[PDB]
Amino acid sequence: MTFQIQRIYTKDISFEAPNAPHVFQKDWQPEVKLDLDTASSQLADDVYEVVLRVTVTASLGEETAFLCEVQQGGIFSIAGIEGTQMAHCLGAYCPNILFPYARECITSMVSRGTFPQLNLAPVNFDALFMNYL
Amino acid sequence: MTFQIQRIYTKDISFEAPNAPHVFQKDWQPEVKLDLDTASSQLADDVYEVVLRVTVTASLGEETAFLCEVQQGGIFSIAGIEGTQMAHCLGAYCPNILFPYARECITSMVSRGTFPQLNLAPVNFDALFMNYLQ
Amino acid sequence: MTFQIQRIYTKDISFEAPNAPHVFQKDWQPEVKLDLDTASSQLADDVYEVVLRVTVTASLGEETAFLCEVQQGGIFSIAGIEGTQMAHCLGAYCPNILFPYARECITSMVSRGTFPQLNLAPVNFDALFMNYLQQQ
Amino acid sequence: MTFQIQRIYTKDISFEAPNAPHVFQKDWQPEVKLDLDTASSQLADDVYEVVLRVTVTASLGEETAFLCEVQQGGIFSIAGIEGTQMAHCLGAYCPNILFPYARECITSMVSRGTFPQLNLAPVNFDALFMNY
Repeated sequence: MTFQIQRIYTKDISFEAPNAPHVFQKDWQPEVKLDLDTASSQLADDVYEVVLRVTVTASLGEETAFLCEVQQGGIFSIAGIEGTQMAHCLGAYCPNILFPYARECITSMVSRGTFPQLNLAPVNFDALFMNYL
Repeated sequence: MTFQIQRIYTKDISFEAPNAPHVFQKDWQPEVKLDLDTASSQLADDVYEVVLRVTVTASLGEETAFLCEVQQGGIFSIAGIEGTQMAHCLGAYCPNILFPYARECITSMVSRGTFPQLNLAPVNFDALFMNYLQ
Repeated sequence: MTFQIQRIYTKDISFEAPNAPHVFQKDWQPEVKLDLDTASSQLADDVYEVVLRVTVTASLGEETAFLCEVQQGGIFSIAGIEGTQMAHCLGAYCPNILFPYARECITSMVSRGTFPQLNLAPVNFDALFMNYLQQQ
Repeated sequence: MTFQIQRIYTKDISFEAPNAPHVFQKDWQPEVKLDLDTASSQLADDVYEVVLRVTVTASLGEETAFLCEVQQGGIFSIAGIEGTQMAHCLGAYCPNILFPYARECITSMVSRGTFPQLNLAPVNFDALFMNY
């Protein structure tokens, strides 16, 4: 086969601390909720675009601490592979490459908002793909 | 008198690259529009919040390259002054303290989008305050 | 068998652009040389640390553009595996898990250096290990 | 004065956590030491490079938790001022512009090393300039 990463970029970034000023009085580890989405598309022949969307909802007590979302995209060149092997390349292999980027983006945004450190636990995309089927 | 930065933080951040995949093919001939907005607030006696909103729009003709908005806030302990003095501090001095941080947040977002570097030009807040002041 | 990632962290990060800013006068794609190095060590029973060292040497023309090095470590819980299989999980499986984070780290520092984007190409550690074995 | 930011970039970044593994299970009571240094130089007519070096040391006694250093550069077009005015622009105004990027850079490195959040307090480059 043939695989080549052509570009990696953030298509969309969002961070919100609606109750920010006053919710700071609540100093502790906020309950976090993570959500993932992966969608691809063919930009040209053997040139695809995979997008990884990661949403993190956090709350302190009974109120929102912050909401953060990121859509991390990448352009890849895939050849030789096809059928199921391809579905797995774009649905698990590429998102796995992009996860570190989205993860860091979220960590950076959370840090900018002056909230407690937030490190997304590693995700097994291979396992997640096995549930998509 | 007493000035004290108690906290610097981004209340909101938004970056959008609608035609992301393809807009990278277009030649880099952007029109960058900048919009600034300021708002203060008393949170407690002598404790004020100042929020600087910086909005950046970049277009390649009629096709938007990316939109960046950032609400850079800060909590300040101010005391000993009032009237126009305090008004100047919250409308010019404080936002001037916040701009450098909003600048870096925007550069970082733009760089994450994988667009050419963008470093906002300094802003004369003392001049914008005067225009309003009279 | 049991396998859980307990932590991912950077033990050492290094970025250097010795010829900056004059070297920025060369606005084209840098040639990139990549070097990998791995290692591990047991911390307890069924607990191991694996460290992946990625070194990137880039140059524009006949002069250095930048040097970037990263030591990406991780602590893993591994049980139910032994002998040759454990050595491969440590010298290949784990390094392969750490590479994604090392790439993102390198991309980020290269971007902070304001050089063209660098996204390291995937690496087949299985091949790199088998080649390592037939050399001892 | 004719001021214009031409480019901002890190010339050097270094992060080290020698006893990384073990140090993670130690009682978090570090002695954070910060050190700021600033230098400048002319590149061409009215074009200057300003470099802000930030050094952070985190120790639990003699047990170093991590050492982080960043050299944050910036190329600036400056014309119209000179003497004390130009001197202040290079030693405080420009560094003030670079501090957010050096601060963020340190924050990220420390976060990447999975150590507790480290947010450098604001710096009054105008006050430091007075001393000099």
